[PDB]
Amino acid sequence: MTEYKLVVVGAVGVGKSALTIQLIQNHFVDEYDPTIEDSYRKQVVIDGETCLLDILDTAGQEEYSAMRDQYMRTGEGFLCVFAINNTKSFEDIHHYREQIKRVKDSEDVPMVLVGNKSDLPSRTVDTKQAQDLARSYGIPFIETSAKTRQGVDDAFYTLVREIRKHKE
Amino acid sequence: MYVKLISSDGHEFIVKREHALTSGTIKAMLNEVNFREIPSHVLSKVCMYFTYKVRYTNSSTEIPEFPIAPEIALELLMAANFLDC
Amino acid sequence: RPVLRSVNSREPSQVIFCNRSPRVVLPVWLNFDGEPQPYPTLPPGTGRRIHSYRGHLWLFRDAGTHDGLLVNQTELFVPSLNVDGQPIFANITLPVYTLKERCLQVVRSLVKPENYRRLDIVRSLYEDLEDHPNVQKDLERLTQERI
Amino acid sequence: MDVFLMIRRHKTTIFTDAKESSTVFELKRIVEGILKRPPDEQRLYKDDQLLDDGKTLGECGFTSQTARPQAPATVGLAFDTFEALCIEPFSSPPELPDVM
Ligand SMILES: Nc1nc2c(ncn2[C@@H]2O[C@H](COP(=O)(O)OP(=O)(O)O)[C@@H](O)[C@H]2O)c(=O)[nH]1
Ligand SMILES: [Mg+2]
Repeated sequence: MTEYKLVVVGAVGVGKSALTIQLIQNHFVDEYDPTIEDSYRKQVVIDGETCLLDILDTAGQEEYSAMRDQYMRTGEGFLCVFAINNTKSFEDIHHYREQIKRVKDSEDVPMVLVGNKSDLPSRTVDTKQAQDLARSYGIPFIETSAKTRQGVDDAFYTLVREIRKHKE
Repeated sequence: MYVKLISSDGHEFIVKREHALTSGTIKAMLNEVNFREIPSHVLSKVCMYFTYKVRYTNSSTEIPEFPIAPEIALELLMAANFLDC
Repeated sequence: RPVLRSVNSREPSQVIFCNRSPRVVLPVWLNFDGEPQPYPTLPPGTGRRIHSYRGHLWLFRDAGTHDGLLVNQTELFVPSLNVDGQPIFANITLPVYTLKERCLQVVRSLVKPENYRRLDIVRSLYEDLEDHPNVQKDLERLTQERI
Repeated sequence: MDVFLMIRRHKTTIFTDAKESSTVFELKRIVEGILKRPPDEQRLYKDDQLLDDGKTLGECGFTSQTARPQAPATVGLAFDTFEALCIEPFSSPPELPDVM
């Protein structure tokens, strides 16, 4: 069975952990330890194909060492995720993207932009600019929210789709 | 000012002295110098390289590649090593 | 400690890597300890908008052979300060190789190392054949030339 | 615009440059200074074509694209009466060795 190794990146407090758990344990987690980084495996079906997802939920302080570089280098696809309530996350998306391109040694790395917390009424960045930036990157944008869980599976499965397109 | 460069097969190549001075070994041999180990098809390439070097040294824009045919590669290499250029 | 190192400036600088060479260009960034770090390659004739930081040291080589290349008619490249948000341009070009080095390049592309010494040339050229371009050796040379 | 040429006669080859605007007569003067023959006793050729010492080099077909330093375009030279344009050829490289 074909495996897909997914890596979720973003600033601390964007919702990476809660979103990741929402993909697997099917429950929104209101508060998760900011320091806990772990991987999770889940057997799923995408377009009929029985895929195995391996999701690394990144967390912790910056580490631009050889070891962290190689750890992230094993990622086949990346979820650059931001929160619509935090401007800094949408600004940081670019830095995370450049780091991915460095460790993957390519300008074309499978990834999907995510606008999380689409249940919060406050909007610092609307759904419109994110699609513009993704267009500048050449990736899809999904406005999923882990709290309401709308579009989370769409995001992960779209990353698997982008990976499949890159492998073909 | 010009210098004559005679090849092993008797070909006379007249180049500007400033350009032939690119070769350290030629600059050491100093207005007519004979080479008994370098054929005409090699000395012609060496002279072309002299003009190429003088034209593009300290140029501000892009530089074209110096073309070297595989069949001449070895002989040109030996000539370059001996001429110190 | 090494003289040829990048500065931990943490100030963004947008740079344009322009490959105006026939070769496949490997960008090499000198980290804060001076060690060369290869970056993604540029196909010939390609321009790419990269993001670096002020005071960072860059050099450019042939991706396949590590042959030396020039950037803005010099060996090393350091981004300046971006005036009004415009990008700095890094023009990567060929240098005027010595005829000996150019011939050594082409012979290296034809013969395999296993057969290098089976060529009817002076023995002095055999070691020169196996002495492939080295980023570290050029860094040593450049450092002493600054001194 | 500079054009880089090797003007040849018999076993002699003169490497020099000129302007694309430079006329055939000025090049004949250049060869007078080197081979000691005035633009009277000499006739320049592009391929088998005789060049009229009044037209510019670029007007004869000598462009920067076709007359580079690393690949100069050839201009034949012939000297009572003139001689048949004779350019003795260069040597030939050997058969390419097995290892290449
Ligand atoms: N309203 C809302 N809150 C969210 C959403 N996703 C995450 N959060 C909250 O944001 C906080 C930080 O998210 P967290 O999972 O710890 O992200 P991480 O630490 O970067 O991996 C958590 O307490 C979540 O309750 C969402 O879609 N909507
Ligand atoms: Mg976390």
